[PDB]
Amino acid sequence: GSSHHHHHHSSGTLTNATVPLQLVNTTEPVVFISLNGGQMVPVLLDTGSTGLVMDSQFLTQNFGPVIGTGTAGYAGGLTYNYNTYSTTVDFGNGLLTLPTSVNVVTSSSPGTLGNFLSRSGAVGVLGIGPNNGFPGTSSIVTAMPGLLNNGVLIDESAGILQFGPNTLTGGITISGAPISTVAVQIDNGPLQQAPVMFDSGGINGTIPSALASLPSGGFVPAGTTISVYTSDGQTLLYSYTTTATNTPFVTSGGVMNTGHVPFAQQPIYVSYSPTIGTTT
Ligand SMILES: [Zn+2]
Repeated sequence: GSSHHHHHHSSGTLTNATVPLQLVNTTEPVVFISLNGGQMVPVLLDTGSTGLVMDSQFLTQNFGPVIGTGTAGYAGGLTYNYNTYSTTVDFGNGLLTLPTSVNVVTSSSPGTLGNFLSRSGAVGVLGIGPNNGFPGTSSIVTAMPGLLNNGVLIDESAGILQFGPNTLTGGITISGAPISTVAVQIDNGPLQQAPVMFDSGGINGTIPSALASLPSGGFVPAGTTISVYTSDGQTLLYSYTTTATNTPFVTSGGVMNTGHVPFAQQPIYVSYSPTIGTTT
């Protein structure tokens, strides 16, 4: 499923409601939440995963009894054990969820989840990816009241997250899963059908060797134009030109990861309607 292909490559009666979204170190979208009425804490907005996972420091917090236990991986870089709890999540202005499943890391390697998230300074991952047909695992947004649960508009350059039905027309909409089939074009080459993950935590992104016609293990050369269209090739989702400090890493296999680029460019709506698609 999506989580198997999710990698963060390091280069180094309300219908709607908005909250601040802080961009940290250009690429990291951070929002603040309170768990069970606790202190506001930063979490990383990650469209590439589904699930709220908190650093082990949260074991000191009162989330009630452990309701479940497990082991998982995050973003291809951290292996961890976790406890599951049922607790409320508040985004402020009493925008409060029903109690819902929240995981807390009990041990991890290499290092802690907070250390792994050091680029953002976040202490948890707010995985808001849609996850159709996997009823066990859902974005915490689905536990918001009334129409607030329909989806979230992420607008990094405006500094905002808006819960509820989309209030903008066209734009990019993520639905079904964080991976969808689109068409990808490098420079003025052919449009190629490809699975792509729109991953707001993916930094400067990755592109597979076969798709890019480049050897794996280094970055795409600066001055390379990348354009991503709907699968039919008729509508441009986004385009940019790589730079020496903003360029995807070339992987052997796997799927292309957009990283922050499309989010920095455009408001992107994540829909939780039953339905992986991306439309423009
Ligand atoms: Zn991610």
